[PDB]
Amino acid sequence: GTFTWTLSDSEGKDTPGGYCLTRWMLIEAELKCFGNTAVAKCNEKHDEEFCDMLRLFDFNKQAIQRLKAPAQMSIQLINKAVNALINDQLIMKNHLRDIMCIPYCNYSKYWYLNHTTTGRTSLPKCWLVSNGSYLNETHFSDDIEQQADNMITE
Amino acid sequence: GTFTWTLSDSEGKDTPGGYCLTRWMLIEAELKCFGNTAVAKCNEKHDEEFCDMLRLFDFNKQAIQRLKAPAQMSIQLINKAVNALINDQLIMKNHLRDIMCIPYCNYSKYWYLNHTTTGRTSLPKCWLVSNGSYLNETHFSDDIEQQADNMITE
Amino acid sequence: GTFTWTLSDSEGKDTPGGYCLTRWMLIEAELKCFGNTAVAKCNEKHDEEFCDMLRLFDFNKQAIQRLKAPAQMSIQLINKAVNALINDQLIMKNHLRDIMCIPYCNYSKYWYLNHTTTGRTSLPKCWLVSNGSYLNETHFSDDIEQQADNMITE
Amino acid sequence: SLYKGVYELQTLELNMETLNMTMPLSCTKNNSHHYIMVGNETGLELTLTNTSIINHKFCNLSDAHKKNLYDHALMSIISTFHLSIPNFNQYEAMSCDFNGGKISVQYNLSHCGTVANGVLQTFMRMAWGGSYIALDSGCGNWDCIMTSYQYLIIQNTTWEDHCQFSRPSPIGYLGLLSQRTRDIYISRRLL
Amino acid sequence: SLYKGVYELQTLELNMETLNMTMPLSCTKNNSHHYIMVGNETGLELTLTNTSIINHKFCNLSDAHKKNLYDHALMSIISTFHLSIPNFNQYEAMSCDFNGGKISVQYNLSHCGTVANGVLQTFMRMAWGGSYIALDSGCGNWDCIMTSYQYLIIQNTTWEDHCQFSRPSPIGYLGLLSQRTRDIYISRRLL
Amino acid sequence: SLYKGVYELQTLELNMETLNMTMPLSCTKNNSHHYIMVGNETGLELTLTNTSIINHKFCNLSDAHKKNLYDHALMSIISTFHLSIPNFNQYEAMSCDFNGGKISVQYNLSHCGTVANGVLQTFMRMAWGGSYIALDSGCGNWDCIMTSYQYLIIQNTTWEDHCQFSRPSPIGYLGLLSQRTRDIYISRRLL
Ligand SMILES: *[C@@H]1O[C@H](CO)[C@@H](O[C@@H]2O[C@H](CO)[C@@H](O[C@@H]3O[C@H](CO[C@H]4O[C@H](CO)[C@@H](O)[C@H](O)[C@@H]4O)[C@@H](O)[C@H](O[C@H]4O[C@H](CO)[C@@H](O)[C@H](O)[C@@H]4O[C@H]4O[C@H](CO)[C@@H](O)[C@H](O)[C@@H]4O)[C@@H]3O)[C@H](O)[C@H]2NC(C)=O)[C@H](O)[C@H]1NC(C)=O
Ligand SMILES: *[C@@H]1O[C@H](CO)[C@@H](O[C@@H]2O[C@H](CO)[C@@H](O[C@@H]3O[C@H](CO)[C@@H](O)[C@H](O[C@H]4O[C@H](CO)[C@@H](O)[C@H](O)[C@@H]4O)[C@@H]3O)[C@H](O)[C@H]2NC(C)=O)[C@H](O)[C@H]1NC(C)=O
Ligand SMILES: *[C@@H]1O[C@H](CO)[C@@H](O[C@@H]2O[C@H](CO)[C@@H](O[C@@H]3O[C@H](CO)[C@@H](O)[C@H](O[C@H]4O[C@H](CO)[C@@H](O)[C@H](O)[C@@H]4O)[C@@H]3O)[C@H](O)[C@H]2NC(C)=O)[C@H](O)[C@H]1NC(C)=O
Ligand SMILES: *[C@@H]1O[C@H](CO)[C@@H](O[C@@H]2O[C@H](CO)[C@@H](O[C@@H]3O[C@H](CO)[C@@H](O)[C@H](O[C@H]4O[C@H](CO)[C@@H](O)[C@H](O)[C@@H]4O)[C@@H]3O)[C@H](O)[C@H]2NC(C)=O)[C@H](O)[C@H]1NC(C)=O
Ligand SMILES: *[C@@H]1O[C@H](CO)[C@@H](O[C@@H]2O[C@H](CO)[C@@H](O[C@@H]3O[C@H](CO)[C@@H](O)[C@H](O)[C@@H]3O)[C@H](O)[C@H]2NC(C)=O)[C@H](O)[C@H]1NC(C)=O
Ligand SMILES: *[C@@H]1O[C@H](CO)[C@@H](O[C@@H]2O[C@H](CO)[C@@H](O)[C@H](O)[C@H]2NC(C)=O)[C@H](O)[C@H]1NC(C)=O
Ligand SMILES: *[C@@H]1O[C@H](CO)[C@@H](O[C@@H]2O[C@H](CO)[C@@H](O)[C@H](O)[C@H]2NC(C)=O)[C@H](O)[C@H]1NC(C)=O
Ligand SMILES: *[C@@H]1O[C@H](CO)[C@@H](O[C@@H]2O[C@H](CO)[C@@H](O)[C@H](O)[C@H]2NC(C)=O)[C@H](O)[C@H]1NC(C)=O
Ligand SMILES: *[C@@H]1O[C@H](CO)[C@@H](O[C@@H]2O[C@H](CO)[C@@H](O)[C@H](O)[C@H]2NC(C)=O)[C@H](O)[C@H]1NC(C)=O
Ligand SMILES: *[C@@H]1O[C@H](CO)[C@@H](O[C@@H]2O[C@H](CO)[C@@H](O)[C@H](O)[C@H]2NC(C)=O)[C@H](O)[C@H]1NC(C)=O
Ligand SMILES: *[C@@H]1O[C@H](CO)[C@@H](O[C@@H]2O[C@H](CO)[C@@H](O)[C@H](O)[C@H]2NC(C)=O)[C@H](O)[C@H]1NC(C)=O
Ligand SMILES: *[C@@H]1O[C@H](CO)[C@@H](O[C@@H]2O[C@H](CO)[C@@H](O)[C@H](O)[C@H]2NC(C)=O)[C@H](O)[C@H]1NC(C)=O
Ligand SMILES: *[C@@H]1O[C@H](CO)[C@@H](O[C@@H]2O[C@H](CO)[C@@H](O)[C@H](O)[C@H]2NC(C)=O)[C@H](O)[C@H]1NC(C)=O
Ligand SMILES: *[C@@H]1O[C@H](CO)[C@@H](O[C@@H]2O[C@H](CO)[C@@H](O)[C@H](O)[C@H]2NC(C)=O)[C@H](O)[C@H]1NC(C)=O
Ligand SMILES: *[C@@H]1O[C@H](CO)[C@@H](O[C@@H]2O[C@H](CO)[C@@H](O)[C@H](O)[C@H]2NC(C)=O)[C@H](O)[C@H]1NC(C)=O
Ligand SMILES: *[C@@H]1O[C@H](CO)[C@@H](O)[C@H](O)[C@H]1NC(C)=O
Ligand SMILES: *[C@@H]1O[C@H](CO)[C@@H](O)[C@H](O)[C@H]1NC(C)=O
Ligand SMILES: *[C@@H]1O[C@H](CO)[C@@H](O)[C@H](O)[C@H]1NC(C)=O
Ligand SMILES: *[C@@H]1O[C@H](CO)[C@@H](O)[C@H](O)[C@H]1NC(C)=O
Ligand SMILES: *[C@@H]1O[C@H](CO)[C@@H](O)[C@H](O)[C@H]1NC(C)=O
Ligand SMILES: *[C@@H]1O[C@H](CO)[C@@H](O)[C@H](O)[C@H]1NC(C)=O
Ligand SMILES: *[C@@H]1O[C@H](CO)[C@@H](O)[C@H](O)[C@H]1NC(C)=O
Repeated sequence: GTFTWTLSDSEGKDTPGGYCLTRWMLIEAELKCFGNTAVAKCNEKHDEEFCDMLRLFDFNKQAIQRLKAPAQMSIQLINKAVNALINDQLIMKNHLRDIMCIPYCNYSKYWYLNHTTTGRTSLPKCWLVSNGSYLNETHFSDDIEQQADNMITE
Repeated sequence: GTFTWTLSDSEGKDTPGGYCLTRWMLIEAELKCFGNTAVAKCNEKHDEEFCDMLRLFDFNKQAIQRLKAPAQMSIQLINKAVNALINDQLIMKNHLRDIMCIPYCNYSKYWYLNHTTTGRTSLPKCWLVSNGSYLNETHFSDDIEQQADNMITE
Repeated sequence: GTFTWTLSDSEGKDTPGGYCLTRWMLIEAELKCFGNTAVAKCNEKHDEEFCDMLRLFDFNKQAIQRLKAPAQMSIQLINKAVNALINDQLIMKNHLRDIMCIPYCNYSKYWYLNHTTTGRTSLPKCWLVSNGSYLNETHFSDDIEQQADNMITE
Repeated sequence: SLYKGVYELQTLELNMETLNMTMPLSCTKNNSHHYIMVGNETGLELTLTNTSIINHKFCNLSDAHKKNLYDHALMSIISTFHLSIPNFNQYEAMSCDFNGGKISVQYNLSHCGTVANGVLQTFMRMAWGGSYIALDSGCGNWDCIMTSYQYLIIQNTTWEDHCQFSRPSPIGYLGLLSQRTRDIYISRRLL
Repeated sequence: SLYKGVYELQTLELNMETLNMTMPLSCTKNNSHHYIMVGNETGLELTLTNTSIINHKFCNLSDAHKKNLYDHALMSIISTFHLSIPNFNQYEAMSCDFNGGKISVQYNLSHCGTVANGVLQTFMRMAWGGSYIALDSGCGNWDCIMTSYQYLIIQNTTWEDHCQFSRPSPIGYLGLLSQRTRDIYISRRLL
Repeated sequence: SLYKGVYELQTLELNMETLNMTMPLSCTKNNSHHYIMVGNETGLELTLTNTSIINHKFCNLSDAHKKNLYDHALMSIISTFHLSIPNFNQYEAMSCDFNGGKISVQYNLSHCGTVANGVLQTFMRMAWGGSYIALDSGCGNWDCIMTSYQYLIIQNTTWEDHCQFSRPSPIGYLGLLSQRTRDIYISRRLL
């Protein structure tokens, strides 16, 4: 009924929490680490695409490591375990926004605010698409303002 | 998984994030608007029938507005989109309460508090029934008192 | 959807809330009452096995009390009602942690802190198992310390 | 009614007729007749009755599917209803007639742990608004649910102001959408 | 065992025996025998064994449904078990005998990516607590788990104190309810 | 771009091709050819075309299951696709051929209530990354979705760098897993 998979990237960090996307998990980018204050929101938020993608990447990493691979690959594991990693109704929302000509998240690009001197970051939010065109950073500038206010509150 | 559909009603309002039920969505009543503080609770809580109904009405409005109508009506859209709008296990709880002779919500009638001078309101809670009879406003007067005690702290 | 079943063990108590595991719901035949503060977290959190078990035990009590037993047993009521009582994807998480040689909850044993003088207790958390042996308390002592910090905070 | 001196209690009643275009809405007229309107101009009528309309034991769904001729929404509702029946194992209990594209299903409800019990259980969830007056007890009984009526007849019909006893609601159908294929028995090694 | 001076660590263990009146309870006696108790009366015995009992390739589910001599809860458990098998495509692997209302199902397990792996895959989840000893490895191997036994036999049985290795728990059964029909192959163009 | 004087807007793009060892990934080359990749070395090519490769109306799923010469992940994807079609009732519309273990399915798409709409709805969700260019209208039509192409042909293929128009993504397939058997019609009284 609800995702339950927990992220674990505590080794070698200054805080037990947080999660890091390596250069293999990212397109034309280096290592990117997000702290506990942002990643901890994924435990509760039910409408964040980035959190679902983090659970997918973490599950993939632990699955290729801790389970013996068969000779020819099977998709049984994800077929059972998808509902513990992601909210499929979030994908349904993005599909509904797509067919109704509303901007929607295709699960590729995300944006976040990074503090200049501290390095603290927000939980990334998805960059929306309409007919193959990304939004132009002015279509949701007030959301960016609200996110900056949220981090200033913290 | 979990509901994700978001309500969109901000034009002409003193603040964004509220939602307004028009005269057509109500039995023998006029337009009624609920502020951002009450409607925003629908994004988190999982046991409010009124929030499910708001998402249903909003989805109906958007579907009639934005999607081309077929020649003959088809229910494929709701059959695909229902789990993103409502908690079907809330319906299951209400039906379980019905068969167990416990008061249950039939999703028809709701009650809210309304401050006389400021006009601020709580999120409407469902008025329960049992064998066709509504509760008589004394069966849950302590719930109303607790709800009133919750708004004074805000 | 997500779980919605509400616990009701308020009569005769000091405060309107909490839940009591009676002598028959526990090994070693003891009565264990948990206050409103601990049990109230079951309404929100989606990753607590103990809360799912509380909903199962309460549903068993209510179903035995309020529904006429058939002459031959039927498992028809639990089949429909399971998704309103438990998060099946929490069971999926524990199965996934089982098959990857990670410690997992089998839903049998739980641990909680208990204040010496006030009698206040936390929400019980599951005692994990790996292979055929329970974990020592030293394997998760930092979690116990964090729970003690959380109780001191409130 | 004022609480804390400043908070007045006020009430709502939602008009779910406006949801007719996007979702099926179910309601009750009286004890025997119940309805599921699919928008306007079409719907299903569920009657608990002692008068049978089908005297044979055929349900030629394959021929109906080949010919089409039926409203796809109504057949979807029938499929949801049938797949929501738990532990259905008597094929002669259900007979059908889809000649000319119509829909006409008949469940023979002729005490505990029977096909009539499961059919009545799905019936009262498909029409959850006002079905409780139709059943013998209406409460405290799930597994041994029963009705004096011998047949449940589901027929396609036209839109009229049927909702006399209970208001229209999509809640029953939307609830039953998750119950599909959850309690169906296996009839083959390969489904 | 005190933490922060005043907080004492304490533990509880749930007695899930009391859930027998509402739901199945699955648990393990030894590596070769597992059980799914329904009520204080009935249930299923699941044995991994090298000894056949059916010795033919028939599974007459339709005739059993016609006669209706079986326990509906046990057949529901059997249907959930079969529909939870991922990628089942060899009907000959499953044999059945429902003569007189009994239940006697047999899966032929006679390395990676075939029907025996799927049968064991559903078996170790249907009795989650304590089925790990029955397999070659408790963990590390998932996509092809194996056991030396050649047959899995599911038979209706009466109630007895069977769990000597693991406590009764509904979690194994309740987990598989959502797994039904998620990995079944299509056998017909109209299902 | 600085907000509030000190907060710099920054972006990241996820490389979901690294998810290939655990789940399928869907992408689009051009408006007609779309791909599903199950790891490396295998996958399905979904092609909208006016050229049919199957002239018969057989599909013979049971024989393919009995011989068991096919890739199980690809057949699982085909089963998910077919069971995700809403209101499929024309069995002659879908032909297929699994001789020798290959996979080759052909949906006959030859404007609101036909099987072509349901097939296209499932198609544009299985390949959600770039299927909008494959349709007559990018958005605003769901019940009356159409394409000028007359056939949708799904054939097993090898891995190459096809993902030209849209990036690889598992989102479509993972979304359609909950859609299996949700909008199917009943063909037999006992499923
Ligand atoms: C959307 O994206 C798809 C996928 O990329 C794309 O499909 C491809 O289209 C191209 C162009 O139509 C196809 O290219 C032709 O394919 C044939 C078939 O051979 C292929 O397959 C065999 C195995 O079955 C392979 O062994 C072989 O190497 C090819 O991969 C080829 O025969 C064609 O080559 C000949 O014609 C070319 C001109 O098109 C010549 O340049 C080439 O030298 C070859 O000459 C031959 O043909 C001459 C007559 O034309 C003849 O006189 C010569 O004697 C000689 O026989 C060519 O490669 C390709 O197969 C398609 N691939 C797939 C996966 O479908 C769509 O076209 C694209 N659509 C859009 C909107 O752009
Ligand atoms: C939830 O529970 C409540 C309380 O049990 C329930 O309220 C009842 O609903 C019915 C149906 O609307 C009401 O019956 C109506 O009563 C008026 C009295 O003036 C009649 O005029 C109505 O009949 C006319 O209108 C109908 C609808 O258009 C026509 O079909 C009919 O031919 C007439 O023109 C109708 O009989 C009943 O009064 C209320 N009772 C209470 C206490 O409010 C509600 O329906 C339930 N809702 C759901 C979603 O199930
Ligand atoms: C969760 O994991 C734990 C740890 O692995 C696991 O605990 C084990 O449970 C089994 C089953 O109860 C215990 O085995 C018991 O051990 C005592 C030893 O004195 C025996 O007396 C018990 O046998 C008697 O009772 C049985 C049940 O009525 C009878 O069938 C039998 O004939 C005897 O009368 C029984 O063998 C085992 O001791 C614990 N081990 C630990 C480490 O605690 C627990 O079962 C798992 N739970 C679930 C839900 O899977
Ligand atoms: C989500 O929406 C965005 C925006 O619509 C969308 O971004 C587009 O993705 C495609 C696919 O990656 C990009 O196409 C690439 O463009 C570059 C331009 O230089 C080409 O070089 C690429 O082709 C090379 O690599 C391919 C394999 O990746 C090879 O097959 C090919 O032969 C070449 O070697 C490729 O065409 C496109 O540029 C972006 N556009 C934008 C605006 O960023 C994204 O794909 C969508 N994601 C999902 C999951 O749907
Ligand atoms: C619905 O189901 C009931 C049974 O549950 C059907 O009634 C049964 O009908 C058969 C005939 O088809 C009856 O058998 C007959 O019994 C009489 C008297 O013994 C005998 O003279 C006849 O030769 C024949 O054997 C059976 O008794 C009767 N049972 C009941 C409970 O009435 C009913 O026909 C079904 N209705 C439909 C429309 O399918
Ligand atoms: C079905 O719902 C529609 C939409 O809510 C109703 O149509 C509305 O009817 C009112 C009253 O006549 C009009 O003022 C609105 O403009 C209509 N809206 C639209 C979008 O058409 C319709 O009345 C309902 N049908 C039935 C039979 O109850
Ligand atoms: C419930 O309402 C229906 C519909 O009005 C009643 O059936 C009608 O009964 C009258 C009187 O016999 C007939 O003239 C009509 O043709 C019937 N209509 C239909 C659609 O069948 C039915 O009798 C009512 N039930 C009860 C128990 O009062
Ligand atoms: C049930 O559906 C059938 C088939 O659509 C209806 O019969 C059709 O009625 C229309 C007019 O509404 C005629 O033009 C068609 O020729 C009829 N078809 C056949 C095959 O006779 C029937 O009226 C519906 N039933 C009810 C009670 O409304
Ligand atoms: C099945 O569970 C029921 C309770 O749901 C158990 O019955 C209880 O047994 C204890 C011990 O004898 C009694 O004190 C209780 O009063 C009984 N409760 C009820 C409601 O009858 C029963 O023992 C369990 N069965 C098995 C085989 O363990
Ligand atoms: C697991 O336990 C069962 C019974 O508890 C054992 O099977 C029994 O074997 C004895 C000795 O041959 C027979 O008399 C009984 O009839 C058998 N019982 C049943 C139910 O089959 C079985 O051998 C045990 N397995 C192991 C490995 O110890
Ligand atoms: C279970 O399956 C095995 C493997 O197919 C069957 O054993 C085969 O039986 C045939 C027919 O007698 C022999 O020709 C093969 O040599 C056997 N193969 C092996 C590997 O032993 C076995 O008969 C099946 N069991 C049942 C009860 O049907
Ligand atoms: C499995 O079920 C069958 C059928 O119910 C049981 O056999 C029946 O047992 C009852 C008494 O419990 C007798 O009255 C019936 O006559 C028996 N039927 C037949 C066809 O023989 C059987 O005992 C059960 N198996 C076990 C191991 O308990
Ligand atoms: C499929 O995913 C795997 C796993 O992420 C990718 O393999 C990685 O490839 C990179 C670049 O060669 C290596 O640095 C990693 O060490 C590899 N990891 C593993 C576990 O093999 C693989 O590249 C992906 N497939 C494709 C076609 O890109
Ligand atoms: C689709 O699958 C078939 C069957 O696996 C592939 O054909 C096989 O190819 C292998 C080598 O890769 C040969 O050893 C087999 O003999 C072939 N079988 C048959 C029946 O021809 C086929 O190559 C795949 N299609 C594509 C386009 O790659
Ligand atoms: C796909 O379906 C079309 C019809 O929708 C078939 O074309 C028809 O073929 C018949 C003879 O079989 C002709 O009488 C019709 O005139 C054709 N109709 C059209 C519109 O062309 C076509 O054969 C089917 N294709 C396959 C491969 O089965
Ligand atoms: C944020 O900015 C700092 C600037 O030094 C950089 O080091 C860090 O990697 C950035 N973090 C993220 C998540 O982009
Ligand atoms: C906590 O401690 C008190 C006193 O030791 C005891 O009465 C109570 O039962 C304990 N808590 C629980 C929930 O068992
Ligand atoms: C589990 O414990 C047993 C001893 O009881 C041991 O033989 C076995 O190797 C263990 N399995 C694993 C996976 O460690
Ligand atoms: C737990 O600690 C005890 C000593 O207190 C030790 O004997 C035992 O082996 C430990 N268990 C595990 C599973 O490490
Ligand atoms: C179903 O088909 C059979 C074929 O023999 C036919 O006799 C019967 O009349 C058909 N039933 C209906 C209701 O049309
Ligand atoms: C596919 O990937 C595997 C590792 O997962 C590698 O051994 C194999 O060579 C690859 N095959 C191709 C054709 O790239
Ligand atoms: C999408 O963009 C293309 C141009 O790239 C345009 O031709 C098409 O009309 C657009 N579609 C929609 C739905 O706006």
